[PDB]
Amino acid sequence: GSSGSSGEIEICPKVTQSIHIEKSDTAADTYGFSLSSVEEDGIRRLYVNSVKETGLASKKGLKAGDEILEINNRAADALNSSMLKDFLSQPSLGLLVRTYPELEEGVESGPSSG
Repeated sequence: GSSGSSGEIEICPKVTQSIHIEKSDTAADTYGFSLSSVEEDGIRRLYVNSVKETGLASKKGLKAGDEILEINNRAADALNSSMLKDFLSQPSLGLLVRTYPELEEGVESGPSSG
């Protein structure tokens, strides 16, 4: 980034992934993952606290201890408890977490098969 360390200097750096969650009904079927805020050096970041097993977040690709970079094209730091709640009260949510590459590419999970 800037005014700091240049993350990991490698020919193959980390990779981001867009995980969008969609529910059938918000009246009953409500997410089961909580979002925590961690302030460090003035930089406020978001991190998953818990994730419901029999839910969407989990099956999707979320786990207790993730790193939230952006939410629906919004800066976590910019979003506060108030906003966060609003986002959690929606049928569809779009989170942006980071991950590391690995020689596990081949077949994707889902209906699209054949």
